Amino acid sequence: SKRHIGPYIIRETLGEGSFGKVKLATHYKTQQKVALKFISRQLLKKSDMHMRVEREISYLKLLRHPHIIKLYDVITTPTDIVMVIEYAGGELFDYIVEKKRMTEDEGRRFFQQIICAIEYCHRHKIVHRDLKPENLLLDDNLNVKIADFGLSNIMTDGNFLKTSCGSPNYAAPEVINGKLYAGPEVDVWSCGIVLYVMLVGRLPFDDEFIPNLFKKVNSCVYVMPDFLSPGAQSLIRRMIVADPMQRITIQEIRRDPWFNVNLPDYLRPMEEVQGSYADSRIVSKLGEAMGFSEDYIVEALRSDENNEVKEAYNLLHENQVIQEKLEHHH
Repeated sequence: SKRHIGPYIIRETLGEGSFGKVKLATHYKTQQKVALKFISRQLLKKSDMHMRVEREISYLKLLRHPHIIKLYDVITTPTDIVMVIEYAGGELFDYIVEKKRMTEDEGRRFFQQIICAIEYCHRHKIVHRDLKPENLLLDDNLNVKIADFGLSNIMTDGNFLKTSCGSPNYAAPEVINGKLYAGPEVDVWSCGIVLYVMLVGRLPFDDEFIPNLFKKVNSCVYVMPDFLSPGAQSLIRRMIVADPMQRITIQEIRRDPWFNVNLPDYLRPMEEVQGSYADSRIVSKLGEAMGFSEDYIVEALRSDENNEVKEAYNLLHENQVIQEKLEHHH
């Protein structure tokens, strides 16, 4: 290229994603690192599908949660559409095994970040729900950043060929007898697994004597290390339940006493009003990113109910309130 793209001057290519290179760049005046994901317009056309992408991304344009990697912008060049993705150099599991076994105040800190992240999805019907070690990133403040941008282990390892369960590059489509892989209760199962791993250091379902030997997944998990508190066991026991239907939901996880201990304010539950979709501060913004038009937006927001717009309003509003609780606070 020209070495530049928008405010971002290229700096190094970190790995290769199917549709193009993933490059590291820094805002030209600010120095802010950022990850530039390249999508070839050529290759887009070739696959008889560009519409689902073009929109899947203008959609992401408006998710701004503290524990989900942000899409700051989409920049189209004559040859590529490049997604400007938030930068994060660490991987949660790497930290797990270095710390080996964490304290409860630590496991819980991380766990709250993850549970709140996927609740924000479930609530805005997003599918940013792939939760494998590669998707669980960490920034310099040890904050979890869930990443589902088909980035493999590029930002952590440089390894763009890492793949795991649930992906076509990993295994055949039929292996996953699940179109229900989009069930909210799958995210609770995975989250239960991560919690155990963070708190215990090893994985569950292990033969009790032989080290790292997978045994079986019983209907539920009875015995766990005694160093795990009763609050921690009870919660895990309620997440790693075989039958999806007997599994706890994130609504309940969020009312749980254990889970709530030390919950940072910007993460507290919000049982929102709603009303007045009459804020021009966000009305103007609903344009810039979602695209669309003012009056169209202004119109949509008089209706006597839920378009895709009387909720992208509420999404931008939720993002605002939790950005205020983050900074106008200690």
